[PDB]
Amino acid sequence: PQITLWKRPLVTIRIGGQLKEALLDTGADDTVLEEMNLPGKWKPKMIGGIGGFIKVRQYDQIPIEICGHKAIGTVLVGPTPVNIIGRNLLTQIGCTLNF
Amino acid sequence: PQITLWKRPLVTIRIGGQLKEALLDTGADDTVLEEMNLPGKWKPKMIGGIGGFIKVRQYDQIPIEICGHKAIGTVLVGPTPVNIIGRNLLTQIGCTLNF
Ligand SMILES: CC(=O)N[C@@H](C)C(=O)N[C@@H](Cc1ccccc1)[C@H](O)CN(Cc1cccs1)S(=O)(=O)c1cc(F)c(F)cc1F
Repeated sequence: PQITLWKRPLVTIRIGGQLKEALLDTGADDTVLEEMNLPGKWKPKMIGGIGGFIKVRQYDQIPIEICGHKAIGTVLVGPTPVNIIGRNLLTQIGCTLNF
Repeated sequence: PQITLWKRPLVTIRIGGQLKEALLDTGADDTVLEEMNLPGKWKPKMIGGIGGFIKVRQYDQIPIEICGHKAIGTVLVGPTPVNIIGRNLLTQIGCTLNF
């Protein structure tokens, strides 16, 4: 689709079999989801935002369907204020900015 | 133009007399600029994201040019690590997400 920006670009995603709402976030390097359970191995990591740094759990090679488009990649889980889909997966689904 | 997301979507902006690089950020409701001593009235605000909150100064009806496209709106000035062009200005320059 073409998505305008008068409203937050929120979409439904499917991950670990569960539906969630997430924000398409071109200003995020990485995909960060609010606290949740995901299967398999993870590694501790840190990421920075506007307010400083947080600790996250890094899950690699995770399938997520974003607005009907398949991606498989890194998902960080931690204290983000909202679920965000970052550039690592936005690239996978062929998302660009246009004006 | 079309901007892919392999790298951060940094573009040149102009505000006041200054040229800066700024992120075209669909995850940002509002535009946040690195500390600069702009003229005119402002009001204090707190804005939050990953890591917590920072204190900013809200300036209204500030002209800004983004990739040669004229815009005018609210800018939040404070100790952000990156200049962020948020949806309040992205809509004005006709920016969409496409996939
Ligand atoms: C390094 C990185 O990619 N960090 C991501 C997770 C990130 O926090 N991205 C921010 C933009 C940013 C990038 C690098 C450094 C600092 C910030 C989001 O795209 C926009 N953010 C919003 C977020 C949504 C989900 C997590 S942070 S916000 O916190 O920066 C933000 C909050 C406001 F209240 C505001 F008015 C404007 C904003 F841009």
